[PDB]
Amino acid sequence: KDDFAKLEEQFDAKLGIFALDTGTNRTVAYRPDERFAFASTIKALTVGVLLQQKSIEDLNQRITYTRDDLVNYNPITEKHVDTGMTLKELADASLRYSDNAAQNLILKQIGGPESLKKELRKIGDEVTNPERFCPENPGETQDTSTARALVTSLRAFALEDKLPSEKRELLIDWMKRNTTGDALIRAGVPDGWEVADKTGAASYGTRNDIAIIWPPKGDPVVLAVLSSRDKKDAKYDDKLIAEATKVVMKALN
Ligand SMILES: CC1=C(C(=O)O)N[C@@H]([C@@H](C=O)NC(=O)Cc2cccs2)SC1
Repeated sequence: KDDFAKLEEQFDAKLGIFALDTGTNRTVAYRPDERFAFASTIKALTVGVLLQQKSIEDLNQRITYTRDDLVNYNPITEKHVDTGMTLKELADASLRYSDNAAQNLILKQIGGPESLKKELRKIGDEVTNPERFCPENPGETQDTSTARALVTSLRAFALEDKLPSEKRELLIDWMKRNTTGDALIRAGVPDGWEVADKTGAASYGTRNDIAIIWPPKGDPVVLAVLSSRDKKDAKYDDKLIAEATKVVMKALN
């Protein structure tokens, strides 16, 4: 759409867009197969894999960690080095706060980046490219994915048959109660419409959000809005994501 082109113009950015209405199979797409750094959006898919690997009771396993496991942003993990945290608590911290140390701890428990990639290939994701911890130039392929691949993989875990219903419920609930995305996809969606999302931010002004959006009534939409900019130290604007989401909803409604 020229509306997506206008936003790229307005915000001096590159936009990556894929949306799928699961009720009608109607699609919206702008650079849907273009690679962007996935940043923290990978945390959603990581918990997907963790849930697939553990019974719900297994999530109560206590993980002990050290101050050495702490990285750049540890909002929940910094508060519990002495007592440790359960896998369930770590998943909550990772998804709802984008706790980087929590993600690293979980990634360690599922066998590292190489193991995550293998499990993603197993669900049919041949594009998402986990390679390093955390993670996080143009245009290398690590650690990247596309808008299309991200909605496909998110839909697989949360809405389809890569997880049983009770584990599906956990993933969806954590993402519904995310604290980090109020100004992104949530801001571009109509009032009283449930949103489950996971945000991302990274170098080259990379600003991402992936989401499942429920109507009042009807089948959910799943959406990826990815973005990046020219310079390594470029700053992002959340409004780009919110506005892109409005454009997507208009083209679907
Ligand atoms: C802003 C932010 C998020 C997010 O909104 O999801 N996620 C965490 C992570 C994932 O993208 N980003 C980084 O570790 C890299 C950055 C640090 C601070 C500004 S970007 S830390 C910072």
